[PDB]
Amino acid sequence: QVQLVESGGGLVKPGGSLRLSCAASGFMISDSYMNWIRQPPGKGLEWVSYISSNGYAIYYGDSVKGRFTISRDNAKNFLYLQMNSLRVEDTAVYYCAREQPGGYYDSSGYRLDPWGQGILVTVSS
Amino acid sequence: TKCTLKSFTVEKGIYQTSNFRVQPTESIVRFPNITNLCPFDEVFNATRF
Repeated sequence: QVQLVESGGGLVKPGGSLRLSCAASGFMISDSYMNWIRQPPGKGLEWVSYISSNGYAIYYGDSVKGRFTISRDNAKNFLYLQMNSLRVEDTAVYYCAREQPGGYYDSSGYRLDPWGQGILVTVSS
Repeated sequence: TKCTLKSFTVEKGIYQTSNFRVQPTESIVRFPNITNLCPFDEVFNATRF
């Protein structure tokens, strides 16, 4: 129904940079709080960053803090994440997921319902 | 009977003095079974303001 497709990842050298793009289809991405989940190869998932619907509340992961910027292209109706100065420990798959309870009278706990397909990034020589 | 005729001496006869009426022994109220409530635990329990 509603998909969250990724694009821009793959292999890179350490020190270099990269940009991940999150494309929303099936609904309007300009008013749904988003946040990224990274999953290294053969491990669980891990939080990356977070954009709000407002655009004024942003919470990053403590390790990618200071770099690895996130944003949304409300013109192109995407989410953008530019990975800058990567190191060897960032190899993982990345998912772009949207928070379910985005109404004003929800009375329901949080849950990332629309999940991303996920694409891999590999950082080495 | 003396008090109703307002006279200390009553002559022979039959007199209608007063009335009696069984009192109610209980009080009951019957209303419809309270049903279509309003959404309050929907405004205080909101997850995001």
